[PDB]
Amino acid sequence: GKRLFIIKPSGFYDKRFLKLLRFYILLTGIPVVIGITLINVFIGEAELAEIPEGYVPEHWEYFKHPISRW
Amino acid sequence: SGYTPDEKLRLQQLRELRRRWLKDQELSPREPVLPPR
Repeated sequence: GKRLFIIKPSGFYDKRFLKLLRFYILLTGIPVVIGITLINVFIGEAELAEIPEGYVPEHWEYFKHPISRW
Repeated sequence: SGYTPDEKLRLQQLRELRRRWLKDQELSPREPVLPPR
């Protein structure tokens, strides 16, 4: 009993902006995180090895992560 | 001394309007009408 109306400013637009920001961040954040996990698990990182004699590497063969090499 | 009769009349009318406004701030039993979540 005795419930009073609480006058507050319109909180609809601020919540709408926060929901839109979260949705549009996550829309590419979730696939990128999933793809990074799948790159790390299945492709994996490179292993340091000495250069074979007479062989010159490409300029992208000096990096460890697959994404950095790409 | 106390209020003038005009001050008394204005205070009475303002108090009546204030009490009506404060009564109108109460909530109906059906409010708030929550949407089906």
